[PDB]
Amino acid sequence: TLKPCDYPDIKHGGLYHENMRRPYFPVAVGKYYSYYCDEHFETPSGSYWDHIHCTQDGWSPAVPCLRKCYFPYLENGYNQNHGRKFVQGKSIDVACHPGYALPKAQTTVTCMENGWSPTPRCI
Amino acid sequence: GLADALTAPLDHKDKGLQSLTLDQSVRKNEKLKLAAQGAEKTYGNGDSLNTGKLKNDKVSRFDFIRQIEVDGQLITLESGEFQVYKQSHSALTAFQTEQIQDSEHSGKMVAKRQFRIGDIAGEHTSFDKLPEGGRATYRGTAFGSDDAGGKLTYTIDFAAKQGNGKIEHLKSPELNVDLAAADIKPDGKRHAVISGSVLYNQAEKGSYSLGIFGGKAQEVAGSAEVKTVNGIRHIGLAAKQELE
Repeated sequence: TLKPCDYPDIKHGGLYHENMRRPYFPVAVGKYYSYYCDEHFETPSGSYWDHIHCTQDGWSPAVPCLRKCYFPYLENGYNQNHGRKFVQGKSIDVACHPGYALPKAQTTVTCMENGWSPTPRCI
Repeated sequence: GLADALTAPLDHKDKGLQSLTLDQSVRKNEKLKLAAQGAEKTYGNGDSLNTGKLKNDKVSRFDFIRQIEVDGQLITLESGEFQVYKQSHSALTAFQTEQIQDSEHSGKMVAKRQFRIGDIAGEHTSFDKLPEGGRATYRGTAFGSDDAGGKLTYTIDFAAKQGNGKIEHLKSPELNVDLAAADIKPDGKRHAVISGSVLYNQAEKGSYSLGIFGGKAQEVAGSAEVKTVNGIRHIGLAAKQELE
């Protein structure tokens, strides 16, 4: 018998019912457990919780929790993207009012694991 | 006694379980707003829910809104019904999601129905203070989405330190499963717990976990997560043995 999966270390999240489940690892292929993501991350299901599965090739999804960035209101810019949600890795062309721009000569902002880089502001 | 759990302060002559700590029901920096019967309160990770006011061996229902503070502004992430099942030494919470935040716009809510078990708490029976003998049978309730009519039967053999049981009468046929024989084990704090697999028509269809509660291991409370053709569904579990 094989039990390849050990307690899943979930970045930006965790398992539900840790205390009850932790003593039963390692686990066999096919087992799964409900998990949550921290504030601002979501599961591939669009919820902030889902289930993670033990496979031959490890825990799946491989990346259980991804960052979601809210695009902020732009004081002196065009607000087509105000209130929009963007996923980690997403890049944006900030459209600034005439006479205004991103600081220090930037042109785009990216949703990073820790949030917008750099901060979308206009001036 | 809903509006009352929300506003009344712990009264000490209240039937237990008296107090439930919201840990899995609310994340580090989010707010959970509960409402019912002309009352309303906000929690609070680590915050205490006054269950003393609620009826035993039944499901208490509240309206809920989950929020986060983004730039001095609260944004709704999820809403629906918050369910609470209360026993004497244990209690659990559940969420019936009716709405979640839109995937593309924070400020838009979308219809989505989901059910999950939140907190499982109470007066944990110490592993090291279990009886060494006997077979305690437990009877109680199993509840899933839209169905708090399920019946739970569970049996613990304290000599063999194993447990095994059954779920019946839930409207959803795929939820009426066997809780296979499983080993009692010590917690990280040495609380008696149980985790095993779930069987439906002899096939492995998920897992289940139970805490043991009460000075005399009077009770059991936990959850099952079952694979259906639609597919994975949660079942709240709460049973107690009969006293004298």
